[PDB]
Amino acid sequence: DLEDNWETLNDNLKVIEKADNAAQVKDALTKMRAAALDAQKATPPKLEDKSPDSPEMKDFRHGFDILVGQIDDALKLANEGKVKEAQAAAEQLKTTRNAYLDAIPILYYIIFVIGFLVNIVVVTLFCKVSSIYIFNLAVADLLLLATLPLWATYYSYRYDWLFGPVMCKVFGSFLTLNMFASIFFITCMSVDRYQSVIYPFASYIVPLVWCMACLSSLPTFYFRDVRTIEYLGVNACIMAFPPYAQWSAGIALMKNILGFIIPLIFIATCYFGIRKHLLKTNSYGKNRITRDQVLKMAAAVVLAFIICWLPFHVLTFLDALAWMGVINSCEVIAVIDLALPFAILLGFTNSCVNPFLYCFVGNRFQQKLRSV
Amino acid sequence: ADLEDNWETLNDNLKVIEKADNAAQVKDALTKMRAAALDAQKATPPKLEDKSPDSPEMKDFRHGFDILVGQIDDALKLANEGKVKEAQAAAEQLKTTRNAYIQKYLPSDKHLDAIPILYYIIFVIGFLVNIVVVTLFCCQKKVSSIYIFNLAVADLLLLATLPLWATYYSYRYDWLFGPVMCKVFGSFLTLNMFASIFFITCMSVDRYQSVIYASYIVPLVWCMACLSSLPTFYFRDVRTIEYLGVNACIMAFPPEKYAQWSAGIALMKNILGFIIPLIFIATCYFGIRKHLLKTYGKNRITRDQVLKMAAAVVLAFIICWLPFHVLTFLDALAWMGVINSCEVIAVIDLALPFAILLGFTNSCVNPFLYCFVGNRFQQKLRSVF
Ligand SMILES: CCCc1nc2ccc(N(Cc3ccco3)C(=O)c3ccccc3)cc2c(=O)n1Cc1ccc(-c2ccccc2-c2nn[nH]n2)cc1
Ligand SMILES: CCCc1nc2ccc(N(Cc3ccco3)C(=O)c3ccccc3)cc2c(=O)n1Cc1ccc(-c2ccccc2-c2nn[nH]n2)cc1
Repeated sequence: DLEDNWETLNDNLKVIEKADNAAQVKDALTKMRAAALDAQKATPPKLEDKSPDSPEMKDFRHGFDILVGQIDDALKLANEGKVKEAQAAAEQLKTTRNAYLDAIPILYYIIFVIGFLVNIVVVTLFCKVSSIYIFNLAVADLLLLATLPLWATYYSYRYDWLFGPVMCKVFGSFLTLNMFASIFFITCMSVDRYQSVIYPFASYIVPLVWCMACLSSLPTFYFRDVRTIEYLGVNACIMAFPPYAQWSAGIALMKNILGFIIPLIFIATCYFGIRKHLLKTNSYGKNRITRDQVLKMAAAVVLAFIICWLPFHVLTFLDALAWMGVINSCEVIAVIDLALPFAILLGFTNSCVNPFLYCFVGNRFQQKLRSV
Repeated sequence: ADLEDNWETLNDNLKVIEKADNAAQVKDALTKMRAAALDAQKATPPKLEDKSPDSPEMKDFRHGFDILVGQIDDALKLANEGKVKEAQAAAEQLKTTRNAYIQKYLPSDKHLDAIPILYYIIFVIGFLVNIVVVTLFCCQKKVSSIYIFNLAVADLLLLATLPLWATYYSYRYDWLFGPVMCKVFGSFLTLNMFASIFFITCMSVDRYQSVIYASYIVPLVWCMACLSSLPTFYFRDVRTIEYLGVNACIMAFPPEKYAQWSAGIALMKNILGFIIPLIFIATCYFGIRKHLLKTYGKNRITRDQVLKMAAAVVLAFIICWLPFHVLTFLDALAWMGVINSCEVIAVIDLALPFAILLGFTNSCVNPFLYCFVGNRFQQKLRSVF
């Protein structure tokens, strides 16, 4: 009965988008208004045991009054003969449809000190072109790990910003600038290792990698601000999008493409580009033992990237579909929310892995390649 | 027996030798080649028509075929002995001879110091002007404003490649960055050049849509730019030019039909990069012009100003991109065999880096056309309506 009224509201929503005349739009909105009023009186199979006078059955009923109110606004535009305006008011209904632990701080700090220690070891031992990318990656990793105490304290006050709205934009962007600079230098490292594997034959690339990181962190500086979430009654540092569902889905999609898809394309093309070349050699003696060892070092950098960043990017794509209206079951939406800070920690863990993948096995890679 | 038709025969049978399983199949293709090579030695190149037959240019041409016939006879000696794998290996050596021909019959000392300086003086300016846009959006905090950001980002990435080309041109076209960078930076250049053009189009459609009166368009514009830069990614590679002793980053088309590919790709550059975009820019301008001329004394001053802003974006596009696209169409006809005057061909080559620079200059103009007159367009449009 509840799935039968929401199917009607979601069916006609698609109709409004594919409609060309205002008579088509008014017809779908009339079928919606009736279904919204008919759904307002029904009890869902999740709250079928619940009482009608409960505070849960005070706000969820109020939610429909908002939905009917938004349908009437769209109806007023359609009756005036305003297709583009009534179709725009229908996009606001999508946003209404979507609206319908001590271990975490300890874990943020334990990986902070470790990551700072292993990366301060890289900067000091370094103190070649490949070695110039190691320094920059170690610097970008060090600055990213340095922001961990801030997010640990932010979570200790259960999502509360007490540092200022300027710090929300400044430290918010600084986080994104170094996260991308770390990802984009991992890519440089994979392209260089591939270039050396094929042919044994950098003051422009390093400033470009920082410029691309500055550009990719501009929506972070444009949207991040201290806001009051009326739902929880708290002051949080969030992406203050204009009146919102479209922007959250669009930005979630940009996080995956620039931060995982495009980088992983490169990491994977370089690994299989190194695997194909070293397989065409056909080694038999101790060279078969040597080629396998080189291949293991090539396999490690691509496998460590997907172990550290795939859990978070999977959660981000699932969240994007929620704002689109694909996934609507609140039970599944709650799981994404709970798992999110553990997925965010794996991203920071990649900075602890990096010294072992490139610097600590740097000399070994070149010596075993010049051998085969 | 027209040299080009003789090369088609030599290249056709080369493919036959590779797909052949018996020595009788190989000897048959080599016999057809030997005849075609002898028949091409008596022919005059479709550009050396003016030059005498005893000239040193005509001497190396007839000599290049004596090498080619000599290599065919070596392969024939193997095929007659019943040596398929050996005759097929000798056929791979003909490929090296055919490539030494196409480099010559299809200089770097045309160098000017002015070109690298001009590439840098517009790089810093463009970068500065585009950063100003990015920073002013930051200071400020619309759908149109979301296309300004993307266009500025595309422009910034395109300008960032100018030091690579001002350096490549300075080493008389000797690529010292690596063959991987030739594919990577070659495609990156094309990806952002199209993304800049395709977002100019979005901006003109939006300004027209508002004059009469999105989270899907921006990713599609980048996807269309990715697709349009696939022939650059597939063909850009470092190739050795033995004549100059210089490794150059060039479009490595199959030498089997190299002239056909250069003409076909030159035409794709004009349709996707100028014709289709210009159709939209021009339809939107005259679409806006038709709306303001319909629907005064005091109210004519304001409408004229709005039309001047509409006229600027279409006129700046043809000033920046028409010189290069004209040169590209003239070059396509050279590959076809239409224009054969080396005097006229030399002019295209000399003018081309300057017509290339105008394309990059469009990125310096863009901040003045959309961001710096952004507020003015909306305030004067909400006035007339
Ligand atoms: C190495 C992990 C990096 C990382 N560290 C984080 C640390 C803390 C927070 N959280 C949640 C949290 C958990 C514990 C305490 O708080 C925050 O409250 C928060 C506050 C201010 C700024 C930023 C985040 C999330 C992340 C988080 O998602 N990430 C990943 C990440 C980052 C930015 C972008 C990004 C990229 C392009 C365009 C826009 C954006 C963006 N996303 N949010 N704003 N801007 C994409 C992925
Ligand atoms: C904003 C101007 C953009 C621009 N910058 C360029 C910068 C440098 C070079 N030149 C010549 C030069 C001059 C000075 C120093 O070197 C190069 O040597 C060169 C080297 C590697 C990659 C590319 C170009 C040319 C151009 C150049 O023609 N263009 C215009 C352009 C670009 C690509 C395409 C294009 C579109 C669809 C399919 C295929 C292609 C294509 N063309 N060449 N490869 N791929 C069409 C027009």
